[PDB]
Amino acid sequence: QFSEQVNYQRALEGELARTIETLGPVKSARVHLAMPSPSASVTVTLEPGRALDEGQISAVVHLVSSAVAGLPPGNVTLVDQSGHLLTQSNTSGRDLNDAQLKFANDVESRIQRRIEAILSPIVGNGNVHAQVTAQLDFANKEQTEEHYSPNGDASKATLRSRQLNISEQVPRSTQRNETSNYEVDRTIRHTKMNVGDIERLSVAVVVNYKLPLTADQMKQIEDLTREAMGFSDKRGDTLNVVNSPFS
Amino acid sequence: EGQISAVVHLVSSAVAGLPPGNVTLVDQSGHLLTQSNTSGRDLNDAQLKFANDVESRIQRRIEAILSPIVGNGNVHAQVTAQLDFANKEQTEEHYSPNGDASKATLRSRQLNISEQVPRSTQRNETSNYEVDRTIRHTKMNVGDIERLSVAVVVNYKLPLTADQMKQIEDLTREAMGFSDKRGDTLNVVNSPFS
Amino acid sequence: QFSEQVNYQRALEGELARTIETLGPVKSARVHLAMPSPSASVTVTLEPGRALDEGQISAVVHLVSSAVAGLPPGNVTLVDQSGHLLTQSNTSGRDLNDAQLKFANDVESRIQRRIEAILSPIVGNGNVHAQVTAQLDFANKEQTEEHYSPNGDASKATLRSRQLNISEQVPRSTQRNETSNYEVDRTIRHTKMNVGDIERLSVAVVVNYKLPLTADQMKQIEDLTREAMGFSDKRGDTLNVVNSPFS
Amino acid sequence: QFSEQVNYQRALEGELARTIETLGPVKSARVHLAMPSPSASVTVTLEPGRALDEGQISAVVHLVSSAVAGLPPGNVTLVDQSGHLLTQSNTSGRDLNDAQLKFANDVESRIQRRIEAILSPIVGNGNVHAQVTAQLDFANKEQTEEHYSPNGDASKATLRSRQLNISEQVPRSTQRNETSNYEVDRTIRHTKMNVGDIERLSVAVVVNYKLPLTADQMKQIEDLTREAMGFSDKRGDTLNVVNSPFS
Repeated sequence: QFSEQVNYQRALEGELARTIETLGPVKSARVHLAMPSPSASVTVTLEPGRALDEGQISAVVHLVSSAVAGLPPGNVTLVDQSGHLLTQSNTSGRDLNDAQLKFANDVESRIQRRIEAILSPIVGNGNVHAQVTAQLDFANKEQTEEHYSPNGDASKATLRSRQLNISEQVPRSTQRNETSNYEVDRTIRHTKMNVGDIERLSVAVVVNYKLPLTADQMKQIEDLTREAMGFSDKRGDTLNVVNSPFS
Repeated sequence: EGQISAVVHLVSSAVAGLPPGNVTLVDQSGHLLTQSNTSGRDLNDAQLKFANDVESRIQRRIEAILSPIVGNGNVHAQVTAQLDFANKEQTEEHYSPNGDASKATLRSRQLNISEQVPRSTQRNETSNYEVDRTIRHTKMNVGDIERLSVAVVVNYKLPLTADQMKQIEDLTREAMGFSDKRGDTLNVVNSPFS
Repeated sequence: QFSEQVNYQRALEGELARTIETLGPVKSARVHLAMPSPSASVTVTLEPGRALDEGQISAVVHLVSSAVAGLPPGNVTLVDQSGHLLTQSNTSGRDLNDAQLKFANDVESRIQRRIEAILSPIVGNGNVHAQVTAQLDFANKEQTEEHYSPNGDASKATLRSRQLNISEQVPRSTQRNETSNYEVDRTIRHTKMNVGDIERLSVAVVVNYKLPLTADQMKQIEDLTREAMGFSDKRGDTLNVVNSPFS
Repeated sequence: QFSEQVNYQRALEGELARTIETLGPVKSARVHLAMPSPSASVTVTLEPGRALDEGQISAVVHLVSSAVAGLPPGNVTLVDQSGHLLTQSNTSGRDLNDAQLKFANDVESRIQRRIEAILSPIVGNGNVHAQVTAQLDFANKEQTEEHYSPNGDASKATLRSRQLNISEQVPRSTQRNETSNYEVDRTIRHTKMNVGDIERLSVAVVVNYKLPLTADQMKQIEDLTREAMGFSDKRGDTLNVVNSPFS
């Protein structure tokens, strides 16, 4: 039973390793598995002078994680042929806290390309530079509202039961007992907020001279950038465009 | 799609140690053609590819309805979509009011009425009701458009007439899916290109 | 028992790999399966200078997911011959998130072909362009009404029981006890709404000159496009047709 | 016992593949089975220059689903020799949202052929074009009414029991107790609505000139198309026919 699994695993590691070796810029691979919690460790030797991209690491990460039962993608350790632990998923002090910096760079880069793509037709191919700083909200945030409609008015209340006793002796000894049971309107919203939204944007744009651009043209440049940000005074976004001769 | 990877490998290999995933190919009118993805969670940034897809479709739509009017390359549009990626369930539960006796539905009714005539009257009245009840349960869509901001530049020919700029604004407003409920914003400017 | 399953699976992987190799732009395949959740990892080697499209991957994804017992199509990882992890359901996230974009594109494309097919007889084969933006409702939505008919009128109430005691002493000490049990009319509607309906349409149509078309002819063009939309003021659909000379 | 079933299934797949190969425009098949839910994945290689139609897929779909115990036709994945996932029920991602577009296209196409077949005798073989937009109701919808006939009149009530005590002392101390138990008429309708009905139709028809057609002839053309739609003011159908010279 034990010697069965060892030979089984020893042939599967060789099988899978030979298939990943035949993958272009990989001169040799060397996958080790931990089958008994599990895990795996691949040691690819890339072809001289190439490098697997970031989403090209997930190719191999999923090629081993899925060809093995129960092996998640977070335990696979990718190593170059000269150290270089390429999957920061391994080095775990935080390992997640700085995926936020790559994510924030992606958000800022898209807003930056958008501003530089809408102003390059007006002012020139290289006469504008923009830098965007995005403050992002990475807090996990759940919310449960539970609203009830008021039934204080009798012309919009909904009765389930009503016991109304009214006595009157005439020295006028009156009496009025009144039990009322209500059915109430109830809304229940449950929101699980998005991790990674934009709290605030600050954008700085410099446009070159041609001569100072006219104040009309500077006003319309500001309006286009304001529309290419997704500018919102609710978020408290800030925009500053200056006109200055380049070097 | 396969003709960008031609160039992607044509630049990644002619340079020592330069992988193909850091190379950014851009046309002469925006169009980040390289589909890129990042790591760490792999969830938080599938949203950036999704938001880019939404904005790209609205952008092609505006550039396909205005390119017949102003010219093949005399218009550029950039779209920024704020999207709602919150998971959101909702359960309403409405009841119709039965305060009027001419629209209430009784299940039971016990009405005792005594009267001694020194006029000692009495009126006990138990009432049980059947109530109308609507129960809506909505599970909202993750990935809708909260708001759109669109900027369009159109080239000169000469300044286009204010009439022609007004109709360009109306067509782009219809190609956005413009809605004042969402608080969409549109700005079209006419400016000579370079 | 152990060696049975390994040899069975090792031969089953070869069988399946050879069937996918015979698929056109596939010079060689290499499917690995994991079954003791299951999963599988294919590493296809496409013919030199070709690329399987995205929906042509689902062909193979279902061709492998179904030929193996209990393996859903979301666990199969397809990789090209140069990294390129083509299956992007790797996430725990948003692959269904953009099947909605393909769906919205299909809705808009049909309305667009319909407008360009009803106006091309009038204005010309290429003298009209239409773009359609469909806002679609992808919320899952159930509803349960429960209506009751009012029985406040005695001439339309339905009694099950009725105990009517009437005493009268004549100094006129009267009394009238009255218990009433009712049978009530009850409608119960249960609706499970459609995911993918059209909330709103905005259509922009440009028609070429010939010369400005007459205002009569433009009015009737507006009516035909309005009928090819499925225009409804309840949805708040918007239509704008402009006449402008092309380039 | 295990190796028995594997050899059985491995030989049965060859049996089934050879019988479907003998089916005209099919040069070779390759059925794989999975049974320990089941499912199957066939990869037919059609004869050079042919293509199995849509209802010609159900031929093979049922030829494999039934020759294997417990495999419904929705789990069989048919793939050509060049991708082409021919079965659409085996798709990844909601599997459904766009079978509604094909259905709506089928409904609209039939009404369109019907209008162009009733007007082609009058105006000419190609002097009329019609486009139909059908809004369809794809909501699942159940309903349960439960009606009762009113028994407030004593000349149409049905008594089960009746206890009527009448006392009278004569100073006239009368008394009248009356318990009544009723049998009530009861209708219970349970409707499960149709998924795919037509909520509303909008039809646009253009008819060519000959010269403007007479207003008499245009009125009768409008009436025939109104009868070829299945026009209904309850649905809020809309029809617009215009007469305009073609190009």
